[PDB]
Amino acid sequence: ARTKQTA
Amino acid sequence: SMYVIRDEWGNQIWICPGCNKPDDGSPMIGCDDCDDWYHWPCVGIMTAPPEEMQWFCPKCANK
Ligand SMILES: [Mg+2]
Ligand SMILES: [Zn+2]
Ligand SMILES: [Zn+2]
Repeated sequence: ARTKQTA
Repeated sequence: SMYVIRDEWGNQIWICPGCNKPDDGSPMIGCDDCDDWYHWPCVGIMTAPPEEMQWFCPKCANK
């Protein structure tokens, strides 16, 4: 998946 | 994608269709069909999905 602003 | 607004600099801020509230700096995930972006909790996500897994939003997951 395409994710942003993860820890 | 229609859930996008701009700031004074011309930057874009995405709006989560699940809660109808803006990106607030917390983790988000993007639909692999329509490219709307959602806060993780608003689509039931606690940890990152498998990074290769396709993800689709609830509208695109309809059949
Ligand atoms: Mg942001
Ligand atoms: Zn949300
Ligand atoms: Zn979608």
